[PDB]
Amino acid sequence: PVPTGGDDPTKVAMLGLTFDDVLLLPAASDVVPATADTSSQLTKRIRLRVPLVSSAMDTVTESRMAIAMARAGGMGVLHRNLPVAEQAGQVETVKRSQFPLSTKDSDGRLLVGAAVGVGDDAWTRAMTLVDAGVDVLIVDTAHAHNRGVLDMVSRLKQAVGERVDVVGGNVATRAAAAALVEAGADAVKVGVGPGSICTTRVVAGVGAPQITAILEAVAACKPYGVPVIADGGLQYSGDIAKALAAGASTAMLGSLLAGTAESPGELIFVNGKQFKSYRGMGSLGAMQLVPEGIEGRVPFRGPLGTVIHQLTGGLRAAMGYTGSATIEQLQQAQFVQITAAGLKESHPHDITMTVEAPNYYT
Amino acid sequence: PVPTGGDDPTKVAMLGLTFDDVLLLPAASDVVPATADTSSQLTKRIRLRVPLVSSAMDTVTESRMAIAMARAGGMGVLHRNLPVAEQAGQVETVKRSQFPLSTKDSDGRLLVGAAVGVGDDAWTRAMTLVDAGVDVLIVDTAHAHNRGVLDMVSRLKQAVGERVDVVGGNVATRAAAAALVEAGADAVKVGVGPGSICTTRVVAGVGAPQITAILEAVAACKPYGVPVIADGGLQYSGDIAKALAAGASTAMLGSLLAGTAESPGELIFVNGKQFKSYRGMGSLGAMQLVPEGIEGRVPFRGPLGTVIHQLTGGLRAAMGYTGSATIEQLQQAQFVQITAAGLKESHPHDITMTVEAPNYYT
Amino acid sequence: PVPTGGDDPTKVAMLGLTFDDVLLLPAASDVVPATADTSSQLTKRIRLRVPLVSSAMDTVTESRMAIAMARAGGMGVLHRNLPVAEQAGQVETVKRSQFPLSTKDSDGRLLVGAAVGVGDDAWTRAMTLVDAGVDVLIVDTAHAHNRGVLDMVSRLKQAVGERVDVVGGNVATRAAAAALVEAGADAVKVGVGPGSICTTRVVAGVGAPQITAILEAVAACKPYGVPVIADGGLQYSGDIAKALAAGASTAMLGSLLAGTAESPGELIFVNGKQFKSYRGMGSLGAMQLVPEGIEGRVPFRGPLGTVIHQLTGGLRAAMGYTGSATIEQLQQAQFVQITAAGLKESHPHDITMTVEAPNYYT
Amino acid sequence: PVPTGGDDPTKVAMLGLTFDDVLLLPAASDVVPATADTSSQLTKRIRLRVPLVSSAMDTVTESRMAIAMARAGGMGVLHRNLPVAEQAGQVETVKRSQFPLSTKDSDGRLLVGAAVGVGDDAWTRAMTLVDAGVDVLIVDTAHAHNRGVLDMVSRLKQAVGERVDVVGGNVATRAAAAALVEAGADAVKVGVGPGSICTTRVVAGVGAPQITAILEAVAACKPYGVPVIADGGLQYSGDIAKALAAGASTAMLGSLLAGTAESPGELIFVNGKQFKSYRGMGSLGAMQLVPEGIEGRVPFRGPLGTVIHQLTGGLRAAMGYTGSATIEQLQQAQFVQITAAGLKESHPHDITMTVEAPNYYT
Ligand SMILES: NC(=O)c1ccc[n+]([C@@H]2O[C@H](COP(=O)([O-])OP(=O)(O)OC[C@H]3O[C@@H](n4cnc5c(N)ncnc54)[C@H](O)[C@@H]3O)[C@@H](O)[C@H]2O)c1
Ligand SMILES: NC(=O)c1ccc[n+]([C@@H]2O[C@H](COP(=O)([O-])OP(=O)(O)OC[C@H]3O[C@@H](n4cnc5c(N)ncnc54)[C@H](O)[C@@H]3O)[C@@H](O)[C@H]2O)c1
Ligand SMILES: NC(=O)c1ccc[n+]([C@@H]2O[C@H](COP(=O)([O-])OP(=O)(O)OC[C@H]3O[C@@H](n4cnc5c(N)ncnc54)[C@H](O)[C@@H]3O)[C@@H](O)[C@H]2O)c1
Ligand SMILES: NC(=O)c1ccc[n+]([C@@H]2O[C@H](COP(=O)([O-])OP(=O)(O)OC[C@H]3O[C@@H](n4cnc5c(N)ncnc54)[C@H](O)[C@@H]3O)[C@@H](O)[C@H]2O)c1
Ligand SMILES: *c1nc2c(ncn2[C@@H]2O[C@H](COP(=O)(O)O)[C@@H](O)[C@H]2O)c(=O)[nH]1
Ligand SMILES: *c1nc2c(ncn2[C@@H]2O[C@H](COP(=O)(O)O)[C@@H](O)[C@H]2O)c(=O)[nH]1
Ligand SMILES: *c1nc2c(ncn2[C@@H]2O[C@H](COP(=O)(O)O)[C@@H](O)[C@H]2O)c(=O)[nH]1
Ligand SMILES: *c1nc2c(ncn2[C@@H]2O[C@H](COP(=O)(O)O)[C@@H](O)[C@H]2O)c(=O)[nH]1
Ligand SMILES: [K+]
Ligand SMILES: [K+]
Ligand SMILES: [K+]
Ligand SMILES: [K+]
Repeated sequence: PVPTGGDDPTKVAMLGLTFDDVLLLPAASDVVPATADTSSQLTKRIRLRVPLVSSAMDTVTESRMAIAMARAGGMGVLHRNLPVAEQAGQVETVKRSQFPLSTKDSDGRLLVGAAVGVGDDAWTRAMTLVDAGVDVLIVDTAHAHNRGVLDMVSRLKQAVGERVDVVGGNVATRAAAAALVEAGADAVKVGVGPGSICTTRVVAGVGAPQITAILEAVAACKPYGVPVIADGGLQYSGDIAKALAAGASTAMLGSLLAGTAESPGELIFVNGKQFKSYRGMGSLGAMQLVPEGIEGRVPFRGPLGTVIHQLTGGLRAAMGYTGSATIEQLQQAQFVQITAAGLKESHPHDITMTVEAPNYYT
Repeated sequence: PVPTGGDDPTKVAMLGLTFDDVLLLPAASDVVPATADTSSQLTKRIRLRVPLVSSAMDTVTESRMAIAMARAGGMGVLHRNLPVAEQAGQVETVKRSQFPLSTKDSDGRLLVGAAVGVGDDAWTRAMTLVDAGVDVLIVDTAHAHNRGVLDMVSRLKQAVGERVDVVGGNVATRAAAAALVEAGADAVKVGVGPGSICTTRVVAGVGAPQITAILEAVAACKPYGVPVIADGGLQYSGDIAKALAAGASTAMLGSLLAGTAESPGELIFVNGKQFKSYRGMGSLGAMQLVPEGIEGRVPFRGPLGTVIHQLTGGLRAAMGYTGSATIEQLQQAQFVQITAAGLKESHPHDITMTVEAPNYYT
Repeated sequence: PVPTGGDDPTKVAMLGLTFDDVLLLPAASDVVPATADTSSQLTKRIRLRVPLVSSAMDTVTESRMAIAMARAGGMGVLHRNLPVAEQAGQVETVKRSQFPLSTKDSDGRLLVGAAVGVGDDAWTRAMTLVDAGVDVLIVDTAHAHNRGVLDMVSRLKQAVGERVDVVGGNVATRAAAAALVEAGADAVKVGVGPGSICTTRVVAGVGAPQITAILEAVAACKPYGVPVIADGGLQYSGDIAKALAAGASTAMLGSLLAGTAESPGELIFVNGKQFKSYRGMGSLGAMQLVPEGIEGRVPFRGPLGTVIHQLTGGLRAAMGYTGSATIEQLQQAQFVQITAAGLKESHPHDITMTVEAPNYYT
Repeated sequence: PVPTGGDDPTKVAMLGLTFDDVLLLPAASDVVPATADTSSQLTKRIRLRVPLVSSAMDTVTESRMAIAMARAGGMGVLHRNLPVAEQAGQVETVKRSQFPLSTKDSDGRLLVGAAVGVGDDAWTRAMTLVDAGVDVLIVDTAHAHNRGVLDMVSRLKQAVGERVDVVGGNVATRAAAAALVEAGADAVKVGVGPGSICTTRVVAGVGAPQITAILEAVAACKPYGVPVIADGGLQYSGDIAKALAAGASTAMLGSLLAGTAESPGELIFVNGKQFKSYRGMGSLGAMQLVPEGIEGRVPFRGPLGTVIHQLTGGLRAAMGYTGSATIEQLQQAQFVQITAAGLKESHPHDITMTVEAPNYYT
């Protein structure tokens, strides 16, 4: 019999690795961290100076956050939890608005992104957003291997292909990424359940660990040149370095940017400290059922520029350790799989911390 | 030599997996969660609309709980901690009893099951229960591979085989499932020690992880058309989805229904909060000795209908993710094996929950 | 290269399993738990009705504990931290002494054993103890593969081999067990580091997991018919069942008996709860340097007979589950390896225990 | 495909083991712990009586620590966070200064070492240190596979290779160790991330577990007779024994020596208990940016001699257990891999320690 039970060797397909299961192996390096080139292709036509994209969530990205992310070298994606006219107004506000790395189009204006669903109402929203000058559309769905999501992606590529870039929803397998690539998507977003606010892997018991999912999606997408975006489950800059090394071209950040000042919402004072609200788009409050997210609060951090600077410094240090001149070389790095004891050895241990580092906290 | 010690390669037969060791892999889907069919076979001749069955415990299932569970779309199994006359009276009360999914017999009365032991006194109890008009008998023992349990199953199926269905006791291996099938069981119940109130794996050191046990039992029960019931260890709707995807046709629930309003027992107030008593049938109090269970308390949950609806919504979401229109299709889904890091990535992390979700609580 | 580093495949010899890594598999059973025979061989000539032995520690075994253990069906081993005259007096007190299971010699006197070290002083102590009528001598060391221990075992076997039995020191490998058998020992004690009070694996970094060590030692001792004693690391009756199923013949208990009324020492009262002292023989206090043990307290348990009955009931339940009429049949049961999630499923989970079980506590 | 994902079997190159994943197997022994010889090679020409070195940290080693370590039988390495003239003054102070094991040169003067960076200013500091009477230069970096570090090592060996010994920076792979040996290093230091105060594996996500790294580096250094120094991650004397058995010849200590009276800094009182500062060299304060270390405090220990004696006693116990007369014989001991349960069993468990032992802390 099969060692794990039954007579079917393909019942348990594979062992899945996540960010905490692997470490990057140092290699022969001739690269100073300051000279590392952290530019990467977000889509087949858009290249960012910093490969970080803000999450399309109602407590993460709005006009201010989108403008700040575009100025810092990345991009912001406005959420679709607003009326269509309001979303178009936010797109116009971003496009209408020191920062040498800022992302700009052929007209010299900042780049913005918008998220739409699936359906005729979503089609009207997408048409309104495209008419307002949006550059990239995201078909933001929880299960992108559904036939409706693929049909919507094909429709958008057929209609507004010459003017915008269409990014498919979340996938976690090789077959889903291949289907999205065949459907005509310009970029594939990866991750089902690893988000810090998600309960999908608990409520439905469905998902896949992020590192293995990224590897599978890259094996499905790289021959066609389609970029891969790692979405959800990133907590440190080492996580971003690992996600890029596993094959992803861009990383989408949630809770790391929710505690910044540019994020929408009011500051909450609790017990002499500061926080702000963070919740999933599938949470009960956001969808007003069977929710697949939770509501919570993250500690307050400050300006987005400092956070992006620290994350980029960590990524530059990783590139220096691996000897990667560009991201295209960082994607050829190798991993070492570690156990739980190795995981606790990686973090600071046997020490009582008396002052916090800019890039680390418990 | 064997890597784990000794010269016998069969001393450590296999590596067992449980619910938290696996995740369900998304597949190509054309299924909407609202339009998925959750009906499944409880026995070879009885089909439920919601594949959930209440545990035969004195703190979980009685007349009220059996009626509520039959109305909700599943079934209840009355415990055998009562005198035979009282259990027969409970059966008659259930049979003497808005609800589109209610499970009914040919005459229009609600279905109900009843648990029996092993022996001549249990034989008299079984005859009384059959006379009172029960639909399915459960030979409720902790070890179904014993000779007495098989003899009792054969005797019951020869006596009242044409009238009621007989479900075999708890098994954890393929050989025991095959023995139950050969003895003439209409359904096989799986699980030895995974219950939240069990100490059998600690007191006796005997057991088997639930996912591996379900796979092993299904490998022997499926060829003969005998359904498999997964019993014990389920704490989320994702666990139910994983159990069904492993081959089981129905799931039997304990502590998940012990805190509802329909379960027997008075409310308990601790620090201003509500709880209800929950204890194993092998506990010292319940068996009144070497006990194999403990006595405890679980938080109050409210009406059973809300709990059943939340669990069924989670199962429907899992069916949508896997592209399974029917439970028979869900039983063909695949798994991915995860580590402890993947397990803590599955749950919400790096967040302080500010408001509790209807289907998730830490 | 080897996947764990280096070019030598024998550098990391094996993967070691302990009690928490394995579970007993149920088998076809015709055994009532009350009809199982728990008798087992302590040495090649001594048979115990209950296969449990007390540890030769100054906080566990003295004359009272030895008498109680012999009255319950097992045996006690007197510690050697006393002067030779006092130890001989304790042996005489035990021999000079309602209990149908009492283990007696031909003359109807309770059996007892004593511990000796290595050296000429140990030779004088051993001869004095043999004069006082001791029944079995334990060469109580921490490393039985040392030349001195084997030489001493050979000397004792040549001198007083017919009168008494000689038990070898603690081993952890197949080669050490083979050397002890060749030296002429009548029983082999297994375990290096798993003691609840030991720090040998942390201070010296030397040890082996108990299940793997037992399997390896049985691979060498069984062909010659030399019994195996599992010593250290046992916390539950399921652990005793696992140790006996792995191949061992008897289990030597430490902390499980230190909290009884018969153990030497006085009660300790702290915050309305009762404790008593427990310490290793390598501790700084016991050896009065680089200690290899610690000093602590364990909760009070009451009379030893109740504890012995609970452990025997757990063992009988395990034998009933595995279909083992005798311990010799229990030594052929199969294991299943479990993960950490399986381990947390094995214990009572997701519950708030209200009343204490006689054989379980968190 | 690869069971972890993708089509490249070399993406996840290997599985790394740390100190907590292995144990030393006992073997046939004719060695008394008090008669073992712990002398080991520091470099190709320097042999220490106690194979322990102090870290080049501004909170660990200064003149006093170097003198105490040289007297105790090891050696000290002065940190380079000081002005060049000040560090040369510390070197002269150490050279200008019961202890039968003290390490001395051919002129009866205490040995000492100093750390240098990479660059022309580092060249000036190195030349000043050589002219000031240093015995060994440690090219102290974080990534020694960089071209600059190899060039600096080659330049130092070409200039003052006949007067001083050059030890390369930290490596974690076989290729890096081979490159350092080819560059002309007298010794190779191993470890990237294991430090108790490091955050490199979190900020950059780059590193390797220590046991696998030591094995890989020894696989490249042993054929050429170049010693390997294990730096970082050692918390117990068992860790030192494991590192020596993996192939390392010496172990550099950080936090283990940062709480002694001879370490630089001042005593700190918190709730009646004594602590003192310990911070990483890449921490924010130490480099005064993206720090790769943290600042904290460790409990006060006392005189260095007692700590060194306890560590050497643990090492001698390990040598006695493995039957290793010399460190060269300890470097051939075998390992056994353990699980998380094995690690829990190795430490004291199910006990409430009431008095702290000299060599173990809870
Ligand atoms: N599912 C489990 O793992 C588990 C474990 C312990 C108790 N329980 C529950 O406790 C209640 C009583 O269980 P029970 O089986 O002890 O009832 P019981 O004492 O009435 O036993 C009935 C029959 O089961 C068999 N049996 C049970 N345990 C055995 C063992 N250890 N060895 C050999 N044969 C054995 C015997 O043939 C016995 O006559 C039931 O409600 C049961 O579901 C369940
Ligand atoms: N990434 C995740 O795993 C995840 C999980 C839950 C929610 N979310 C977020 O919540 C928001 C709403 O997501 P949504 O998908 O629930 O909204 P939605 O109702 O707009 O779903 C969009 C489409 O996704 C597909 N889909 C979604 N869930 C499915 C399921 N269970 N089975 C089959 N097809 C399914 C369907 O084709 C549907 O039309 C988005 O912002 C999304 O990113 C994400
Ligand atoms: N069972 C264990 O793992 C363990 C561990 C430490 C101590 N202890 C207990 O502590 C007491 C003293 O133990 P002890 O045996 O160390 O004391 P001891 O001084 O009586 O040692 C007796 C003999 O054991 C051998 N020995 C012990 N440790 C050795 C080592 N590290 N290397 C080589 N040979 C070694 C030597 O031959 C020595 O003569 C005993 O009661 C013993 O049971 C037990
Ligand atoms: N061993 C470790 O893992 C580690 C990590 C961080 C810091 N540290 C300690 O902090 C201090 C300063 O460390 P440092 O090496 O950054 O000092 P540094 O800034 O003086 O660097 C010296 C040389 O190391 C190399 N180097 C260091 N980090 C590199 C990277 N990320 N990518 C490429 N090359 C790199 C370069 O050749 C550089 O010129 C030292 O005392 C060092 O031991 C050690
Ligand atoms: C699950 N996932 C959800 C939900 N809303 C958004 N998301 C996903 O999480 C990502 C961010 O996760 P972090 O780990 O916090 O960075 C988002 O980009 C989105 O893909 C939800 O309700 N449940
Ligand atoms: C162990 N298992 C026991 C006992 N009484 C009942 N059971 C089993 O547990 C199931 C419920 O488990 P939950 O995890 O709480 O859902 C029951 O259906 C029954 O099979 C006992 O004393 N010990
Ligand atoms: C380590 N082991 C020690 C010491 N003294 C005795 N022992 C061993 O432990 C066994 C008891 O272990 P428990 O887990 O408490 O059952 C004893 O029988 C003996 O073999 C010591 O100082 N260090
Ligand atoms: C990471 N590692 C660092 C830093 N400064 C020094 N080190 C390394 O850590 C070792 C200390 O190890 P312990 O575990 O504390 O014994 C040092 O010897 C050095 O090699 C730093 O900022 N980050
Ligand atoms: K670390
Ligand atoms: K359990
Ligand atoms: K999650
Ligand atoms: K221990």
